Parts: sequence; C-alpha cells; structure tokens
Amino acid sequence: SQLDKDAFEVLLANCADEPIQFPGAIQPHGLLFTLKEPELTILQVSANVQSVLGKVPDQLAGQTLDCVLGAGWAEVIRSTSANDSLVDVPRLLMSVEGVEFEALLHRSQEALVLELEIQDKGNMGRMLRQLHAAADLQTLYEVSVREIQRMTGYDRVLIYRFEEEGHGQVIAEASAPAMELFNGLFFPASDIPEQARELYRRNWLRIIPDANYTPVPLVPQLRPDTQQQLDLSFSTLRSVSPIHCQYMKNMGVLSSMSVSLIQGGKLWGLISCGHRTPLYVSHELRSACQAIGQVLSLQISAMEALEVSRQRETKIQTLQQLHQMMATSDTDVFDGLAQQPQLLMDLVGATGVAIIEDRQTHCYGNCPEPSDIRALHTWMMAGGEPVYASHHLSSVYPPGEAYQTLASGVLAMSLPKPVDNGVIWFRPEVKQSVQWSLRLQPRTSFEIWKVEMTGIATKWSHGDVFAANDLRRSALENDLARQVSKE
Amino acid sequence: QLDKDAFEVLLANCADEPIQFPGAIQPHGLLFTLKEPELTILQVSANVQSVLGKVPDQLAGQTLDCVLGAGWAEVIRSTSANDSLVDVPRLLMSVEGVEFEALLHRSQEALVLELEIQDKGNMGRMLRQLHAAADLQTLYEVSVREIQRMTGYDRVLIYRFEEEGHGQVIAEASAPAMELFNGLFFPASDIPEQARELYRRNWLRIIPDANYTPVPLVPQLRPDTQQQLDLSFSTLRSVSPIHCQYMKNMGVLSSMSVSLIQGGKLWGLISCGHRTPLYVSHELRSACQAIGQVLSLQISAMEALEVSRQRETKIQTLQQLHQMMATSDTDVFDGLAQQPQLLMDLVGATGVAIIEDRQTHCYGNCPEPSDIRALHTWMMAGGEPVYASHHLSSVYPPGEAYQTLASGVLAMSLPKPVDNGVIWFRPEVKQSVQWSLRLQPRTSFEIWKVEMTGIATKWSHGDVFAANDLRRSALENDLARQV
Ligand SMILES: *C/C=C1/C(=C/c2[nH]c(/C=C3[NH+]=C(/C=C4/NC(=O)C(C=C)=C4C)C(C)=C\3CCC(=O)O)c(CCC(=O)O)c2C)NC(=O)[C@H]1C
Ligand SMILES: *C/C=C1/C(=C/c2[nH]c(/C=C3[NH+]=C(/C=C4/NC(=O)C(C=C)=C4C)C(C)=C\3CCC(=O)O)c(CCC(=O)O)c2C)NC(=O)[C@H]1C
Repeated sequence: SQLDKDAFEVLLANCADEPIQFPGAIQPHGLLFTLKEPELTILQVSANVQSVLGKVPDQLAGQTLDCVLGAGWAEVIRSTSANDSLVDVPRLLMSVEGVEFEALLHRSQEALVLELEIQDKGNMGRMLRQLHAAADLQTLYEVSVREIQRMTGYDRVLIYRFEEEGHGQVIAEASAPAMELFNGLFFPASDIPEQARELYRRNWLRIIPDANYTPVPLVPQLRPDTQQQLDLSFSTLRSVSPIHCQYMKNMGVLSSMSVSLIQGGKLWGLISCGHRTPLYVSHELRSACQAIGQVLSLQISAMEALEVSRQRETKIQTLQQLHQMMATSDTDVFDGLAQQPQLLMDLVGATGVAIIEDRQTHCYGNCPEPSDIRALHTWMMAGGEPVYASHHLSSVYPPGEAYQTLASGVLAMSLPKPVDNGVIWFRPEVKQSVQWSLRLQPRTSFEIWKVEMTGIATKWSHGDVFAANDLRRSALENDLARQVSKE
Repeated sequence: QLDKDAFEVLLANCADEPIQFPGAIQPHGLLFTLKEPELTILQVSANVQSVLGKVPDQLAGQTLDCVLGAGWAEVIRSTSANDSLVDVPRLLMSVEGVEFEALLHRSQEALVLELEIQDKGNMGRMLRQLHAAADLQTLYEVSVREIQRMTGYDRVLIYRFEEEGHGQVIAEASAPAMELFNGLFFPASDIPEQARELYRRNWLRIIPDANYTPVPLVPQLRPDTQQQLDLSFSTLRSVSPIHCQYMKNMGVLSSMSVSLIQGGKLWGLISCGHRTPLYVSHELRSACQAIGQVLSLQISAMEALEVSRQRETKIQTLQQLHQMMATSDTDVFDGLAQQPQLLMDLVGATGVAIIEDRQTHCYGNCPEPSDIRALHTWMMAGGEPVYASHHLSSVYPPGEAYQTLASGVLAMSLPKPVDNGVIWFRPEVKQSVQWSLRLQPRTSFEIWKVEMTGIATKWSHGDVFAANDLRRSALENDLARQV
C-alpha cells in the first residue's frame, strides 16, 4: 500500500486541525440513523443497513422509519422522542430481525440521532467506600486505578493528569502482569489535539472496541435538511482518526475505553483503559465507569482544595515566624533572614534562596556561580517592579541559559532602597526530576516532551506569588524603621 | 404514675446520658461478643429464646457451635481471623430457619457480632443527577428528592448544622398529609454531644420501630473486663427514650439517618422518617450510605468554590473602592461615601457607618447619630483598628437598644486623635427566619429564638480579611491626598 502510506503521511502532517467532529463514518459495532423530530423519517443511514438488517440503503434516504426498524418500535421511539430534555432516559433494548440493538438518543441541530449499538455475548457502594477511605491524593489515584482495573477487566488502566500548557503526566498506573509499563511518563500537548480535548470535555466515555476496524460510511454523506455533514460530537459510534489507531497499534492496545475527569468544566485528566484483545463493554460497565469518573472528579477537587487551603494555612504561619525573625540585631532584614534559609525555601517553594546584600551575595541551596548572580540581579532594573515570576527564564532573558538546571523559574523581590538589596528565589527544571525508561510511540512522545519542556519550571501559583508580594509589604514596613529606630 | 416520674428524672440527665452504653439492643436482631483466639460466647442478648428458643444461662462463656452451629461458627472464625473487619462482604446465614445477616466489628479487644433479622443501576442515575446540579439549593433539593424516591420514606429532611451547633432544616421533601418543616431552626441541645460523636463515627442510624421494648444484654457485665459493652459502632443499639418520645410527638415511628461528614466535621444529617414501622434491607442501606457520601463530597466541592468565588469578588470591589478616593479629597471616605452599596457588599452588611466629628453619614440601618457616638464611644475599653462583634448584646451592655439594627458590628478606625471611623452593621438572624408539648418542633423553635437574641451570623475569615485589607488601603492613601 505505497499509495496509502503517502495518503496516511498527509494526515500525520495535518493532524492538529483534522475534522474529528465530522468524520462521515461510524465504528461498525452498530447503526446510526438521523431522523426528523416531528415525523421521524430516515434522513441519514449507515452503510451497515445491509450488513445487519439486509436493506438497500438507496431506498432509505427519506422513506419511512417503519420500513427497516419495524412499525412496532416506531411508536416507542416516537413517544420516547417527544419534546423532552433527553438528558435522563432509561435503557431501550430492542431486537429487529433477530439482532439485539440498544437504542441511544440525542439531537444535533434539529435532527434526531439514533445510535443502535449492537449487543454481543452492589459493588458500587464498595468502590465509593474505598474512594472515601483514601488519605492522600496519591493513595486516591492508586486505589481508584486498582478498583477500575478490577471491575472493568481491562489489561491496562492509567490516569493522565494535564499539568501545564496541555502537557500530560501518567500519575497512577495498574497493568496486567508482564506487559509494558508507563509511569512518570510525560507526553506533549500535541499528542491530544484540541478538538479531541473538547470532545472529551463534552463526553464522559470514549469507547474504541477494536483498532482493526474498517470505517463504514454514512450514505448519503450530506443531510438534505442542512446540506452539510453530521456533527457526531456526542455520538458513541464515531470513527477514530487513523493516527490514534496507529498509536494504539504501536502501543499494543487494540481496545480502549477512556473516562474523562472534569473539574469545574476543565479537563483535569483522563482514565484510559486499554486491552490487548478487542473487548466489548456492556451498558452496566459503562455506567459504573462513568459513575466512578464523576465521583473521582468530585473527590479530587476536594482533596486539592484541602491541600491548597493547607498550603495557605502553613504559609501565614511561615510569614509570621519570618515577620518576627529579624527581631534580634539585624543589620539588614535580609541579614536577619540569613539565620535559617529553609524558612525562605519553604515559604514560596524553591530549591534555591539567594539574597544579595552588602557588596556581596548570600545564596543557599541550588544557586549559580555568585559572579553571574549579580548579572541576573543586573537584570532587576528590567523588571521595573520588586515582584518577578517566570516559569521559563531562557525565553524572557536570553543569557539565562548557562544555568537551566539551577535557575529556570526565578521569583524575586527587591526593596526600593537604591544602594544594594533584593531577594532572589531559584526553582529548578522539571526535566531534572522526571524518570522513565518510530514516530507514533510512547518512547518518542517522551523525547518531544523533553524538548518542548526545556528550561521550564513549575509555575509559581497564585498562593506562592501572594506569599511573595506579602513579604514585599512586610519588609517595607520594618526595614526603614530599623535604621530610624537606631537614631 | 411511677413510670412517668422516671421519665422526667431521665430528662434531667439528657445532656450527659450514656448513649454508648445502653446495655440493651433493639429487638430486630441478636448480639454476641466473642473472644478472637477461641470464638466463645462471652456475652449474649436476651432475645435468644425469642428466635432460637434456647436457654441463655448456659451461653456466657460456652462455645459458639451450640448456638450458631459448627459450620457457621467455623465460617465466621475464618472470616474474623485477619480480615480486619473492614470491607467485608455480605455473610448471610440461617440458623433454625430464621435468616440472619452477620455484621462484624471489634470493640476494646472484643469481637462484636450482630445477627440482624431478615424480614420480608439507578445509582449511576442519581450520581449523574447530583453532578448536574448547579447551585447549592438545587443540590439539596435534588438530593432530598432522589433519596426519598430511592428509599420510599414519607419524610426526608436535610439538617445543616450552623453557628454554635444549632440546626437548620435546609431542604425538605415529604409525602402529602404531613406537617411541614422548613427553616425550622432547632437548638444544639436537641442533639446531645454523645449522639453527635456517634453520628460522626457511624454513617447510618436505623430505628425501625419507635414503639420497641429493648432486650437486655445478659450478663450486663463482660467477665473479661467487668464493664458495660460499648455499642458505639453497632447498628443494634437502643435509642434513648427522649428521642423515642420526640419521634412519637413528631409523628414518625421509624427513622433512618445518614450523616453528612465534611472533613471529619458533622456538616448535617439526612433524616428519613416514616409514619409506620419500616425495615431497610442491606442493599437500600448501602445505597443510602453511598448517596450520603457522594453528597458530602459534593457539598464541600460547591462550598469550596463559593468560598473562593467570594474571595475573587472581594478583591474586585476592593480595588474599586481604594482607587475611588482619588476623586474626592473632602473626606478620606468621601469616595467611600459615594457608593454605600459598594461598602455593604464589600463584607456583608445592611448599614454603613462612617462618621467623624460634627458629621453624620450612615446609609441603610442606623439607630441614632447620638447613639452612634456611643457606638463610636465603645472603643475606649476594647480598642483595635479592626473590631468585630458576633453578639453585641453581651460585650456592649446597651447592645439591646438596637439589636434588630446592629447585632454584629464590624469596625475599622484609622489611628488618628481627631475623630474618625468606619463601621458596618448586620441585623439579627431571628429577624430573617419564618416558620409556622415539651418535646416538639413547635417548642424547639421558640427555644432557638431565645437562644439567639441579638446573635448575627459570624463574620467570615474572608470578611475580617476585607476589614484588614481596608486597614492598609485607607492608611496609605490618606497622607498623599492630604499632602
Ligand atoms: C497531531 C495528531 C496526533 C495524535 C492524535 C490523536 N491522539 C488522540 C488521543 C490520545 N493520544 C494519546 C497519546 C499518548 N501519549 C503518550 O505518551 C501516551 C502514553 C501513555 C499516550 C497514550 C493520548 C493519551 C490520547 C488520549 C486518549 C484517552 O485516554 O482519551 C486522539 C483522539 C482520538 C479520538 O478519536 O478520540 C487523536 C486525534 N496523536 C499523536 O501522536 C499526534 C501525531
Ligand atoms: C437532652 C435531650 C434531648 C434530646 C435527645 C436526643 N435527640 C436525638 C436526636 C435528634 N433530635 C433531633 C431534634 C429535632 N429538632 C427539630 O427541630 C426537629 C425537626 C425538624 C428534630 C427532629 C434531631 C434532628 C436528632 C437527630 C436525628 C437522627 O437520628 O440523626 C438523640 C439521639 C438518639 C440516638 O440514640 O441516636 C438524643 C439522645 N432530644 C431533645 O429534645 C432533648 C430534650
């Protein structure tokens, strides 16, 4: 397939803007019918109508819904399709021509999308009990992944967390014995395109029962009512892009089932379940996984909130100690800050605390050569404000590349005293605290992350900047009186 | 006559009743306590003859095989070996015909086994429903409606514990032809502290019949330790007759309470009352426990967001007010005096009181400028730049003159010998609540009214933050305009 490889390589270059929401084909484990809400006439049909029902698709475009689905169920789907929210709808199991079909309903731009999924072949209280029993966030991730693996029966279960600029991190992983391990792996934001992220934000479950699937087209590809393509954003039977199918092939997973974790409308992460054999997931399993996803999304938000509030709680305690730390014979407040560096390091969070004063420089922790530090302090005038924050110093100050491991994100405060002053913080690179062991591959994904996240340190959160601007006022209140009170 | 007097004497010790050590259990099951190494019947319940029809006198210390049979004894011996009695599946058995569900726990180095009687998919839908809720009141209404539908209880109420442990019926769904309780604040004395500790320890409390005769635990003292068995973690525990009388006077004969615990603190309760006795199966109890846990997680989620959401809008109006004073230099708070609502909404208030000498400037609630002088004259004894009041009727002896107008007063006054001051008010909680013999919801409301006489809602930690965040702003901005 030399021609196909060239055609595929075209998709690889143009993958950040492919029309995922408008594939024009569905996965072949069911049927899709687009209908009209008032009369329920078959507006669009799938190519499997002859495969599972044995009806020629040419005579379906427009004609009666009774023709293929039977008049018996037509009234049922009319009644369940009456003017309603359709948000909460009970299960609707059917059987036409001896084929078991589960009917799911939604609406897309004044159309009734009917998804006839094919059918082949108590513990909840326990799962929520264990989820509540978790103490810390890492324990919560571990127990959640273990429980999802146990109940689903999926070979691999992974929790991706989207940290910064869309980059991902595999936090918790449980896998079947003797199979590839992914933990501490960081993948770039380019791996998941933005359209896929929007769909994951608008859908709880994404099921790909078989990567070796041939897409079946929707005939006709154009809806006569609007003369466009179907928006399959909310359809469970939506074709997967060949790029992700190749990615799953290279991984070794043939069936996937992703559960989205949404906090405050933002995609916190994903729960990805992979199988080495094509696995078909029943409705009960889907509902249980959705329930665990929502419960964990609620719980994760709570655990960080307690931890975020805890950091604020131990912040003001840290400043209070520091606000009185210079109570004894301080030549400068900074020289009083030189007694115990770890209080400064723990105030804002950084491996390097350096305060330059008295024609010399005082640094504790991960710091560069002192001569170049004043050159970084020579850049203080460029800020124009005591506060300074950066998650990437190389991009904003070009000669700050010699020290990327020691100083990638620098927090600073400088009192307006013109002679010699300023406080400097040093946070190391993210690349120096990450450990893990073809184009579309997890190993290749890690290398792109190490080049995309170059010289980038973890962003100083609003609390750290608040704890930074706080000492700006505290040092200004005290330092001037210290010299004045001597006189 | 004699029995009625014994009831009143019991009402004296309702505050410090030994609930954890009743010495009897509800008659809808059996209780045994056993030694872990041997599994011998250390202490038994009096209702053995009721179901098993066996003498109890030769059971204190004997082997379990004579009561529960050899096979079931071995099964529970294997179950109790090292399972830690946490996350243990259902263990239904049947001795002498009667089916018993065997729940297990351990108390002070003893193995308590409860044989509860056996009389007579939607969870995902309810979790989706609770996630779909947008506001807090919508969340409470949805939770109560779904809980009532799933459990089939005539009354389902959610109590929120506010201020000094007082109660508030936040949401309520009830069957027709039943008294309505909404906004019915009740005192903290209605639920004693021991009951609150037990509700914190146990998710579920089930009283299937208020008209029950307790079965005593014989012998009443464990020979191993010579004390009363602690039933603080057992579903089969006798309830105090005070609560039984309260439930009879309410008009409920069966109760099913799920405790909402946020961060180890009893946020509230989900009380399910029935007009007739009712028994809840294990599946129903597990489902209600799961919904309670989900709602406890979700209440904290929306509470935390609104705590932060109020902080973002606190700074938003904070910048606007501290940049306004640049327009007017006649008074340091003249710009503060142009938008009174931007001052009331800054911290939560129904009246702004900013006044210097020879001036009277208060918008909204204000008793009298002459009393405002006396209101401004309180600070001689308690003098700080930021002063707050949770109950002004106590700290200020003439706090009862204006309680509906100013019950909790938050005050900032910059340090200047010349007259100054910024003060905001807050009215009574008792003047914003409305609702329609000794142990009765009607009586409970009038006790709360007396117990809250001039008590305003506590100034939040973010509320005193906006008081100190306006301490620095008015301090620095004053000199530049004067200069
Ligand atoms: C520009 C196009 C590309 C692309 C497309 C693409 N990816 C997904 C889904 C993915 N891909 C993931 C990639 C990974 N990177 C890693 O390091 C690891 C290892 C653990 C993985 C799996 C990934 C995590 C997802 C999300 C899956 C989930 O759990 O939901 C899609 C969406 C497909 C769809 O139809 O929904 C697309 C279009 N992948 C590329 O690699 C680049 C070239
Ligand atoms: C000092 C003794 C008293 C007391 C004891 C008592 N009460 C409970 C449980 C209660 N009582 C509640 C009271 C209410 N107040 C109201 O306004 C309303 C109506 C809306 C009610 C129902 C109340 C809410 C509870 C908790 C219910 C639950 O089961 O969770 C107990 C606990 C009993 C036990 O064994 O668990 C005790 C000991 N009640 C009094 O009135 C005072 C005199």
